[PDB]
Amino acid sequence: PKMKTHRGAAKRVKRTASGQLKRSRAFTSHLFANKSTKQKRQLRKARLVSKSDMKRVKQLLAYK
Amino acid sequence: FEGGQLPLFRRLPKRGFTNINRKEYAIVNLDQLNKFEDGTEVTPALLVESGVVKNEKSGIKILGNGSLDKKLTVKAHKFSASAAEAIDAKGGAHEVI
Amino acid sequence: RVNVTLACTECGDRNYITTKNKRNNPERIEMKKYCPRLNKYTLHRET
Amino acid sequence: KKGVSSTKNGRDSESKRLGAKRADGQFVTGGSILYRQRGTKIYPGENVGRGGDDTLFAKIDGVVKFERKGRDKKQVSVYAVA
RNA sequence: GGGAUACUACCCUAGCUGUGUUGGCUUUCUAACCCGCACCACUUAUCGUGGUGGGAGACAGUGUCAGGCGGGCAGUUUGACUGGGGCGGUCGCCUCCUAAAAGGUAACGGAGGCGCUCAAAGGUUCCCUCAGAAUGGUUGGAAAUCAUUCAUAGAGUGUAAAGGCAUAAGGGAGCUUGACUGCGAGACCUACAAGUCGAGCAGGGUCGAAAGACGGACUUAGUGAUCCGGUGGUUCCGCAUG
RNA sequence: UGCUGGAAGGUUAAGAGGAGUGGUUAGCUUCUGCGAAGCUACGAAUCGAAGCCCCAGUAAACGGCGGCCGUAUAACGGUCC
RNA sequence: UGGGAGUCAGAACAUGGGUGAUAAGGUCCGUGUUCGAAAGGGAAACAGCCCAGACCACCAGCUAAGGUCCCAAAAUAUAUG
RNA sequence: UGAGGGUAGCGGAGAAAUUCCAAUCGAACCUGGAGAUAGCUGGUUCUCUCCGAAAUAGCUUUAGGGCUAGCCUCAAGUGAU
RNA sequence: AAGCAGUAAAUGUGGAGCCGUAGCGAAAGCGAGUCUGAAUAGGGCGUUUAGUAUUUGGUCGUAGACCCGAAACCAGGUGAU
RNA sequence: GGAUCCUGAGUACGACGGAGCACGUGAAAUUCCGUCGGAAUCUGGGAGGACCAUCUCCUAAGGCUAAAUACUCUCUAGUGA
Repeated sequence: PKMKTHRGAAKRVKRTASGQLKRSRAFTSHLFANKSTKQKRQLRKARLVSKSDMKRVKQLLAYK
Repeated sequence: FEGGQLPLFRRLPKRGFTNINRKEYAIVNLDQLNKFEDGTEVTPALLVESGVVKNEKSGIKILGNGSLDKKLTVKAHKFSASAAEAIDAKGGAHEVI
Repeated sequence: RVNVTLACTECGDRNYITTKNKRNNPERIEMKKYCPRLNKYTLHRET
Repeated sequence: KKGVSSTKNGRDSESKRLGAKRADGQFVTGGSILYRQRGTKIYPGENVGRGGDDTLFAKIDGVVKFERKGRDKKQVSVYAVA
C-alpha cells in the first residue's frame, strides 16, 4: 500500500534546497547553568544530517 | 533500529510548528512576460490561460529576477519592491487588486 | 559553593549564571557587565 | 566456576589524541590548529594564538617554522610568504 | 496579676420556649419493606399465589460512588561481563604504565583521583621571589619566630598524576568586576551522537596614564540525552473577525 | 509477630459549613467589582466510618528456650543479653 | 559521488610484549606472512613450515626449494679434511 | 464384585502419591486463531567469464544477534590529486 | 485520476487533481535574496534550468513475503464404557 | 403580516465514572453508557474542537424514504498465454 512516515521524525527536521535535511541540535531544553557561553552560542544553531544516517533512514521520508 | 543504541530521532528534539495557513501564492518572475506585448494589460485569468500559471495557490505574487522588454500594465494581488519598480521603469503600472 | 542565576536591572529575563557560595558570599552580590538592550557594561544585582 | 572474589583495578581514561596535526613546510588556514598539548612544550611565536588548553593556532594562513626558542626550548614562527 | 466585663463574636458559669419548618437522639407505631414465619385456602401445584395473624422494620440488604485489606487470584520481571556457568565483584568520567621514540591499542592487567571548589584561589595595574639545607641561636622536644650563605623551583601553587611554571601560571598591594551581548572564517576529534580550540568582527566597558589587556581559576575530571512537567517573557501564531 | 481486647488520649472517606470566583464577555461606574441572579465551571473556621498511634493480653499460636571470662544454661562463679 | 553487499568464533609460524610457572599446540595486544579463499614441488606421511600462483593444450627445454648407492631421477662425482 | 447412575479440565477426584480422570497429564483429546512465534538448526534446483574480501573498531537488557565506520563490487564524475 | 463512448479491446473522451518552473525563515513575513539580525557583513540556505510521464532492472518497505520445524497461550467443544 | 398562539421534558444540561468519535471522562465541544441531580418554553434556544465577544448558520428533543452500493449457496451462457 502507501508507505507511511515517521511522524515523530517529521516533527524533528527540515528539508533543504537540494535534498538535504536540516536538524535541530540537542543537549538543550534544560539547565545550562552547568555550561558555557561559546557552547550556548554554537548550540543556538542547526546542522545537517550525515549521509550515513541518511542511508539508515532514506526510505522513511517520501513526503518532504 | 540499531540494536538498542539510541535512534537519532529520539537523540534529537522535536521543534517548530506550522503556521497552518502558510501563504505563498501562484508565483511568477519577470522575464516570462517577454512573450507579451507593450502596453497590453496582463491579467490573472489571462495568465491562467497563457500557462505561465497552472492554477491559483493563494492568489498571485511576483519576483524581479528576469528582464522585461515590455512597458505595460498588470492587475495583480502582490508585488515585490523591485516588481512595480521595474514595471514603471519601462513604464506601465500595477492595478494592484 | 552553589549557583546563582541573576536578574538584570531591566534586561527582563533569565540569562546570566555563575558560581558563588552562601558562606564566602552569604549576601546578595552585584557588579558590572554587558547587557544587550543598552550597548554598555551596566550594573546587575542578585535576586 | 567457583568463588572468585571482589576485584578493583581496571580503571583508565578514554584517551585524547594530542601532539601535532601539521608539519614543517606545510601551509595552513586561519583557524587552523598546529598542536594539541598541555603546559608549554613549545612556545607560540610569530602569528600564533594560544587557546585555553595550550592548544596553539596560527593567527594567519601561511607556512610554519618550528625552531629553538631559548637556548634549549622551542617555538613556532609562521610565515605567510606567497 | 493569669487572660480580660465600651461594642462585645458569645459565653461554661446557664435559665427557658418552640416559633418559615425541620430534622439532630432515642423511642412507639406501622402500613412501606422484609420474614428458609406459623394458620387459611387456588392447587389433591403444601411450588407459586394470596388472605391470616405474628415478626422485624424504615432497618439493613440492594444499585452507584467511595475508599482500606486481599498469593485468595492472575500476569509479568528477576541486568550483563565471566578462561563453563558460579559467589564474589565490577558497570559513568579523569592521570599514568603496560604501549613497542608519530599518534593510536588489550587483558576478572598494574597504580591513583571524581561525582568539586575560588566573588577571590577570579579580572586588571605595581611590587616580591624560593622552600629546604645547614649556618644557630630565648626558642630549643635540632627545629617553632628570627638570622648568615647556598639552594631549582627540590618552593609551592584549592581540588590525584602528569607534564609544565620564576613570561612566574608562585606570593603580596591597590583596584575592581571580561565569571560581557551578538557573531566568526577556520581547525581537531571522532562511525553517529557529540565534544574541543579560535583569529578576529561589531560592540562596548573594568583596570591602567596609557600601551593596551581581560569572552572565569596552568591543563585535564565535576553528575547525563530525550520526552514529560514547570516557570516567565514573547517580531509569532492561535480557528467567521476580535 | 500474629491474633483477640481496650482507655478509644488523640490524630482519619464518601459529609457538611460558604465567607468568594476563566477564554470571551450583555452586568456599577464610559480608566471600571454585591459578584452577583450568567455559555467549554468554583473557595475555609471546623469537625468527620472503617481505622492510626497508645496499653493490656498473647507461646497443645507462631516463635525463641540465648551469649561472654575462666567453660568438649555439653559444669559452675563474674556474668551480659 | 552515488547503487548493491557480505564480514564481527578467525588459526598457525617468526617477532615483540603482557599474564601464567623466563608452563602449555595456552591466554591478550601488537608487527609481518600463509591459510581461510590457493592448487603444484620439498619436509615419508604432515591446512598454516621452505620454494612457488594454473587460461587451455603438448612424449619439448631451463631452473627453484630442495637432491644426486636401491626401492626412486639425477654424482659410489672430484679434492680436502 | 456386578447392573444401573453422578462429578469435567483455571476443573474433577483423591487413606496424598504431580497420583488418576480411555495404553499419555506438574492440568487430557478434538477443532479454530494459525502458514502462532523462532535473533534458532537444517535446507535452498543449468552453465562460462571479470573482479574479489572479512573474522577489526564502537554503542547496545548486547555479546554466536544488530548498527553504522572499515575493508569489496558496479557506473557517473574528477583529474595527477 | 475517477468516470464515459466502446466490447471483459484499443483508441477516443475525461483536468478533479500531482510534480516542476525560487528560495529563505519555527513563525509573522521577505525574496535571488533570505535567516539571524547590525549590514549584504557573517556564514548557513541560497542564487546562478530541465525536468517530466510510462516502462525495464536492482534495492527497500507493508502484506505469512526464500522453505520446513517447537515447547507453549487463547476461544469453543468431546470424554468417568 | 406575524401582533397573539404551537412548536417534540425528567427533555436539554450538569457532576461522577466507562467506550467511541483519527484523537485518552476525555476539550469530547460532538455522540452513547449507568448513578445522582436537573432547564427555557422565541418576547427563547442551539452550535461555531480550550474556548467565548461580535458575528454568523440553524430552530433540538416526532416519523418515512428509491436511486446510485455489497456478497454469491444460486441458475444460464460463455471465457481462460
